[PDB]
Amino acid sequence: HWGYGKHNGPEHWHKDFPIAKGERQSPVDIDTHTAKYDPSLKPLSVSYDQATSLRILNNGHSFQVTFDDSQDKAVLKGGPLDGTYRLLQFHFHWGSLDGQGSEHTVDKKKYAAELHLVHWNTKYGDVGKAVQQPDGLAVLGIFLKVGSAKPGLQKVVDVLDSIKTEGKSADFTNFDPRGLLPESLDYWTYPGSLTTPPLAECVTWIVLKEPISVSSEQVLKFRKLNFNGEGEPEELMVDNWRPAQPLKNRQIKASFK
Ligand SMILES: NS(=O)(=O)c1ccc(O)c(NC(=O)NCCCCO)c1
Ligand SMILES: [Zn+2]
Repeated sequence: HWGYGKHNGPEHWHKDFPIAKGERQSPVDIDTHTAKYDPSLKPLSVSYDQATSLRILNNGHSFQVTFDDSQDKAVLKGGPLDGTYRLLQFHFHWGSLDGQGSEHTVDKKKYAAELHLVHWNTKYGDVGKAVQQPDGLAVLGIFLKVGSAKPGLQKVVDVLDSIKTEGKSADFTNFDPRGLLPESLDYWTYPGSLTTPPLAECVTWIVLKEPISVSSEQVLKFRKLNFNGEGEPEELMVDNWRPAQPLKNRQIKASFK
């Protein structure tokens, strides 16, 4: 099974998923001086007021919060996107130490963690069909730095002890994802891929310029999760990030000067 260890980690994934060496893989390093301001880019429209969270789950590579995506309840529109994208889930990637953990980098700088809010294009009817299309998904990526606590994250942090090991899930209703967003919605955007297998090249990436701050106690609770299932030798869930991939024939655009 793929993972993040020495023998099954990102350098091995191409053997089962040859698209890993493809033309639009993610994440990438965002060279801020080389990104081009695009004045035709529209502001992002984040409409999360009716979001309905369902469950929180340890899937063996991250933890995720899942939402009801059977109606237009929490949607992303505007920005570089055509049409309406429904929120399906969010999850995080993080490090063993505060100087690594993000997937995207900014001028080679790594953040302590990265939040991915995953949305799919409603014209394709379901996420399984959307992943087969070059414009099927939109992932909003948000960097986390360590400093002051993020109050909107605490409800997530406090339930992690109930999903310590792979396969465990818990009810997680009435969570408001608006509490995870920074003040500014300025962003970079480029066409890319899922950052975990199957590495499908279906994602419009929207990476926010402004990080959110979380406390050392909050990130320490992420690092207490386990990759392994219950009853197996304990391997802490840390460093579940893919390194930056070649930009190849792509340009990163900025919404801001
Ligand atoms: N990190 S990401 O680019 O935001 C991302 C967003 C949505 C996804 O569905 C995946 N990939 C995934 O969940 N794979 C699960 C194992 C099944 C493979 O057989 C990654
Ligand atoms: Zn992710």
